[PDB]
Amino acid sequence: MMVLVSYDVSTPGGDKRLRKVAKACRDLGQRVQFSVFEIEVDPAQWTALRQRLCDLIDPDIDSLRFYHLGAKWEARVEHVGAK
Amino acid sequence: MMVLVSYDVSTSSPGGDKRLRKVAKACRDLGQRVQFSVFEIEVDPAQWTALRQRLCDLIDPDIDSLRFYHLGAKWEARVEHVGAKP
Repeated sequence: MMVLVSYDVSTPGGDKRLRKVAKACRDLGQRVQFSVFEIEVDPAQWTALRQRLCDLIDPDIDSLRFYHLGAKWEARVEHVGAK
Repeated sequence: MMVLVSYDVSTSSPGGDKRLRKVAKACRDLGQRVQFSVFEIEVDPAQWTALRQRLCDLIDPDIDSLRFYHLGAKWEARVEHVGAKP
């Protein structure tokens, strides 16, 4: 399943946390913007990755939002600008 | 319909703060700023067409990007928020 992961990381140690989040996502998705990831995971993998993401961020100052994009999500996404 | 707008604005170039401010202002009446640079827009198709044009015009596509996700209805996306709510 496709889960869109949007990471709003604070601007102290934030750069490291974004690096760690990107690394944790590397095998299971694509980093489509600086802090946005299109994650393709089955439910068990998502349980695992989600836990890691929760542990890697600082929930006091960062946030994560997760969106289930559904099937045929590729026809429902438009990119404008730099890649 | 819900459209999720993700704005990746350059930090290495000047005016990014202003461009993000203008994008947020354009999204203010039809949506919610759910993260620093992410907006949930609740729009009919004509409103979306109009807003999309403004957002495209407001960014610098050489150094910024926008991604627009058509979510259908918000409930279909089973959205979860973890962490801070500034």
